[PDB]
Amino acid sequence: NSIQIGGLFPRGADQEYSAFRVGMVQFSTSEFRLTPHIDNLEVANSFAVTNAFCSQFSRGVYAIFGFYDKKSVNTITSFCGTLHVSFITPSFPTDGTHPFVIQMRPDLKGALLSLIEYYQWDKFAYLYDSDRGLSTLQAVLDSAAEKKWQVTAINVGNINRRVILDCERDKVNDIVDQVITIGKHVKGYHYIIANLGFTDGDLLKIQFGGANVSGFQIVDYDDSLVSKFIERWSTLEEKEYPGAHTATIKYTSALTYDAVQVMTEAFRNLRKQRIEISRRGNAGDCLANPAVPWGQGVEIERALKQVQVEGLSGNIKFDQNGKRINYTINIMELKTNGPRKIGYWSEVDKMVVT
Amino acid sequence: NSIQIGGLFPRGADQEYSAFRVGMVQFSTSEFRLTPHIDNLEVANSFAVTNAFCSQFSRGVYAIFGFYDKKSVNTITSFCGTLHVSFITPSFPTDGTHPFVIQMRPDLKGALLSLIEYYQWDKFAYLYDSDRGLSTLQAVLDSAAEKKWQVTAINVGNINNDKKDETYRSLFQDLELKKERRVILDCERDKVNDIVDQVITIGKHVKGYHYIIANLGFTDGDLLKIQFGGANVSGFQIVDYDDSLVSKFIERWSTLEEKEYPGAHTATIKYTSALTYDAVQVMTEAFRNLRKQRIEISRRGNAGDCLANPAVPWGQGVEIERALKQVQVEGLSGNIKFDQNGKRINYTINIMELKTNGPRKIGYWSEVDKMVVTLT
Ligand SMILES: *[C@@H]1O[C@H](CO)[C@@H](O[C@@H]2O[C@H](CO)[C@@H](O[C@@H]3O[C@H](CO)[C@@H](O)[C@H](O)[C@@H]3O)[C@H](O)[C@H]2NC(C)=O)[C@H](O)[C@H]1NC(C)=O
Ligand SMILES: *[C@@H]1O[C@H](CO)[C@@H](O)[C@H](O)[C@H]1NC(C)=O
Repeated sequence: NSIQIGGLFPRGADQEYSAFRVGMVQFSTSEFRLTPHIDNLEVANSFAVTNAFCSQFSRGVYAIFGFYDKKSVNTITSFCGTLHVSFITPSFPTDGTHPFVIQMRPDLKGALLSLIEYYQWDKFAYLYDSDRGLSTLQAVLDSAAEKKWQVTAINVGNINRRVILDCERDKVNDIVDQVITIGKHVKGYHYIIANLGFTDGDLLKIQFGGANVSGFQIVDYDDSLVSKFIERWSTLEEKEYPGAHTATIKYTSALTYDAVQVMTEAFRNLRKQRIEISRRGNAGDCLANPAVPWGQGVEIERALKQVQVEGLSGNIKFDQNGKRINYTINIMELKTNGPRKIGYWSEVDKMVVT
Repeated sequence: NSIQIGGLFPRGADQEYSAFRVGMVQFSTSEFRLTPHIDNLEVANSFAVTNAFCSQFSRGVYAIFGFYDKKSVNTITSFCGTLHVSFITPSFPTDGTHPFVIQMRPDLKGALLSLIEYYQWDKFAYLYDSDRGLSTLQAVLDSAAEKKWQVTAINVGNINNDKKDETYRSLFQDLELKKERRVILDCERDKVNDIVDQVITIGKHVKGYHYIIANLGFTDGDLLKIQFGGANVSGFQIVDYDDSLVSKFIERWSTLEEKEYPGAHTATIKYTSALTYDAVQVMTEAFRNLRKQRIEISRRGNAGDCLANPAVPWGQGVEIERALKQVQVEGLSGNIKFDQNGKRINYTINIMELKTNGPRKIGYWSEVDKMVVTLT
């Protein structure tokens, strides 16, 4: 039979939607068909997000794949928790209690703290914006006081030589451009770029003026799964799949493809347990208070969190709060030849060289 | 005539509701009154906040008075901006700009930064609560490089959490190992003594500490030097009990029966309750001149109308928004005036210290000048 799911995409997230579509084809099975209902909206607009969520809810969707941002994350978490509708997302993870949110993106805070320690930094700047949450800010401040670090933590998000940049890609360019412009000790700087897409396109087109640059990567192109994927992705018709026909894939797009794998696996597992996922009967007003307890929702959430598969972002496994666990983050440096992996980080071993 | 308004109150805002009711009596006249419809909600729950806001929208109110927190502020700003219904609030003011929001609460960050400079601090602990918000901490961290401040930031919002032992370890390392004696407390006003009590059991030579209470209600709770272990204590106050307007209010408020008016029968009023009373004055002054629309029937609201009904035409809603922002009155929180984004301007924050005889005003911070001025 067909299983209804929702898709909540930001306007302009073209590559991610192409990755979603490619995943829908790749992970298709004879057992059931995933029938997606797509909405494109401004995810920063909580009213619009509410409208889209309610639309999906009323179509009886069994799960929603989508994105949020700092302004709408609370709408998503509260509506998911209230209605027992699972939201699977490549957006920034959160540390709070968020039943019914499955976060495809691994937490970077631990790898970042381990890297600062690996380079033996004790004095540095953390230049950040709030677009990916403030948990990383809090974690840096916590560790600073513990290890006697002197940290200069500046919010660059509202603006009209060891440096961590945890900000929008546009701002990285502006900041580095400024350092090279000043012309003082340009090569003596060391930037750590606090995101999971070191080699994703744009970042390494920046002229760093010979400074040291380090970062992180969750998609390992040496992986058999990934190289095989890229072999096909790199030859797709860009007209048909905007953002495709590239040698690399943004990590958010890779997580979107992986999310389709996770959803498919969850529904396969529910089918194996004879848990009904065919079609919801009558869904009342979305904004009914109190909300009606939808029973299947709890099992669907459990099944999504129970999934274990290997994808483009490596080993995928979740804890009871929908957070990635048992993952690995590759630590990268920009060498004179190009970006190179210098080691990796996992929960159990922290940072391991080579 | 009468104008219908919404009132959205969090659980535990008992005194604020009493102040709202007292305001409705004070500012009503035989010629004009507000007719409120009160909903009581979990402000931390965005789904519940959405339901409440939308039900008021459905009923057809001129404005909604209410509260939000860190988790629900985006619901309020997005809904009032989309539906074009004005929301007037004593909650923490938002860092950015958002139409259809009237912020009764003056910004605190400016006065706090100025007070740190005034005392010539160069090193201090900043005890914050992440569930409360980090905007003020961020302002302090942003200024720390330029001002040469060594800040040790500790989330005491985790003092009872799973991060509890981590929180105590942090307090211990700063107070015992690093001998920190300057402490900023950025927290709920009624949590000050609980946090201080913990600090006192952890630190040493506590009589020598200097706390700044980063909150607009310095005297909202008991201030007993003995409770502070003999330390210096500084803070901020927007309700000035020397003001005739305020002392007259308190003369009346102090005899209201406490069962009937929870939180009243006191010699002080919480700054949030004062702002709630002032909000009734602002709405009254804004609305008394607006068009007397044809007397219609008021009916229970349906939250689903947020999706079923169109937004209030912008040209209609903006007239109410502008009327609110144009109000200039004196209230319990002093001079009330708004900029084009609904932020308080031209306000004054009193700077207080706990002295021998009790809390005393030692100076003030005006929004126009943005420095601490010392009083004789
Ligand atoms: C949880 O995480 C770890 C990755 O840290 C996964 O364990 C690893 O699994 C891979 C297979 O995907 C192992 O690599 C293989 O090793 C053998 C011999 O050691 C080699 O000849 C093969 O060609 C291949 O490279 C890796 O050794 C292993 N690592 C550890 C530390 O055990 C595990 O599968 C993940 N489990 C789940 C449920 O996600
Ligand atoms: C009131 O605010 C306006 C700015 O909008 C300014 O010109 C004036 O100085 C302020 N008045 C007082 C008394 O501070």
